[PDB]
Amino acid sequence: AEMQRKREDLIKLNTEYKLKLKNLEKRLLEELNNSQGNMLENDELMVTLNNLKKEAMNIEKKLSESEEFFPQFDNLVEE
Amino acid sequence: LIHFDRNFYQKMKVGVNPRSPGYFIDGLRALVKLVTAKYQDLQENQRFVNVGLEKLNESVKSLTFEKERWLNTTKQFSKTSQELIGNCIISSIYETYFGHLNERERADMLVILKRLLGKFAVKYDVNYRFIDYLVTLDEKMKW
Repeated sequence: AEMQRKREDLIKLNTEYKLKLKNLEKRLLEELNNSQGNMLENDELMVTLNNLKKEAMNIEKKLSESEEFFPQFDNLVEE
Repeated sequence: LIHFDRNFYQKMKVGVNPRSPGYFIDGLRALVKLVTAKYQDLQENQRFVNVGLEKLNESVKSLTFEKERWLNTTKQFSKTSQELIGNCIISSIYETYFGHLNERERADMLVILKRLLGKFAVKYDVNYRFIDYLVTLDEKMKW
C-alpha cells in the first residue's frame, strides 16, 4: 500500500514542483525588474525563495528515491 | 523507422502482405513536425535560463550564489537535447502506429522499438512516458 500511494505523488509532485519551479522563476523575475532601483522588496519573495531551497532540492530528493522505486515497481509487475 | 515498419506488419497484422506503406510516410511526417516543435521549445527554455544567467550576474548576496551555481540545469540541457531525436521517434510512432493497438500490443512494440533504438547510435530517455512527454497539465485537466 505504501508504494502504490507514493506512485501517484511521484509523478504528481514531479510535474507540480516543476510547474511551481517555472511558476516561481516567473514571480521572481517580475519583482526583480520592478524593485531593482527600489528597496529589497525582492527579499519578501526571497524568503519564499528560501522556502524554494526545500522545493528545488525536494525535486532532487524525490528523483534520488525514484531510481530506487522504479526498479522495485518493475519487480512487482511480474508476480 | 524502416526496421520498425517492417516489424509492425510482421508482428501485428494478419493476412499475408496484401497491405503496405502508409503509416511509414505519416510516421516520418510526425517526427519532422515533432522535432521542430521540440527543438524550438528546447532552445526556448535554454533561452530562459541564459536570460536568467545574464540577470543574476548583473546583481552580484548570501544565498544568491547558489542560484548562480545553477549550471547543473545549464549542464543538464546537453543530456536533454541528446535524447530528443530518439524521443521524438517513439512519440511519432505512438501517434501513428499505436492508436489502434491493445494495451499489451503497444508495450510490446515499444520494446522492439527501444531495442532498435538500442542497436542504433541513438539516445533515448530510459525512464520515458508517452503521456507526460506530450500531454500538458492544462490539457490533461481539460480532457
